Amino acid sequence: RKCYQEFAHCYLVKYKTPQPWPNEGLIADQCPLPGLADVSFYPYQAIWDYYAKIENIRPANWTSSKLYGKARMGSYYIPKRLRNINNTHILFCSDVLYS
Amino acid sequence: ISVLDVCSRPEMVLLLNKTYYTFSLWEGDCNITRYNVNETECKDNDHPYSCRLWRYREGKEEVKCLTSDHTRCLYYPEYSNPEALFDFGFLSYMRNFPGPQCIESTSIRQQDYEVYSIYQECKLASKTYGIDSVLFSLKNFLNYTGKPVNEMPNARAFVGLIDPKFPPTYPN
Repeated sequence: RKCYQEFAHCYLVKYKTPQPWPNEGLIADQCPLPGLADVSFYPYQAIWDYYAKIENIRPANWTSSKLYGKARMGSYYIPKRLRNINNTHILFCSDVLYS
Repeated sequence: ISVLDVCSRPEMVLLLNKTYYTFSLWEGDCNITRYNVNETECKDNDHPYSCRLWRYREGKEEVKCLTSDHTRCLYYPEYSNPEALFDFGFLSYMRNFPGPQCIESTSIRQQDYEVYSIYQECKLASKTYGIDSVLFSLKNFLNYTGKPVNEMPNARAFVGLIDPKFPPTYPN
């Protein structure tokens, strides 16, 4: 009872050689986008936290390498914290991967 | 792991997927151009997006503004949106209308991993040690980064650890 109530779905996976994400900007449009309305027709997706929304007001000397990196405009940009070279183990407690 | 999962639980696909199968629908990629969409691979409906593309090429990154103030200035995207809509690729994924699409492969990870279950360790190590001590130490191990994994939502609960010790030593 105690072990199940605490750590029922907790697992730890371990590589053989540490290998992080090589790419900087993810290009994948399998699911819709918010558009401009606050309450979009589609439910709030988990990829919209990385969305590169189109901006209107920017200085003349603005560049696309300041914060969006090499990713194409309107694509999804991920931070460096998810691709550390020293990441060797992964821990997760969820049940969205069962058979 | 299915294709759609990458935008429902992005962290697990980013941290666990071995092959990067990116889905390209924009114009320019995979050797598809506006002047050869018909002759390259739908041969010949009832939908405006049949054999149609999503993101078009209008030019390059340019900034033009001569307004009174220099702060609020107009901007030109380098990959223009001819419709500014949001439900093109999602409907294209359901195979309802034809159109260009290209899947690209990129290997990142090999060397098949090893999986350990924390619950099994909790069950097995509790037959020889005080179960309260085991529970406390395992909870401390789960809080290695200072953020409890159980606290973070079920959908997106994935953390990376730099050579943690498993299992930790327990007090006498």
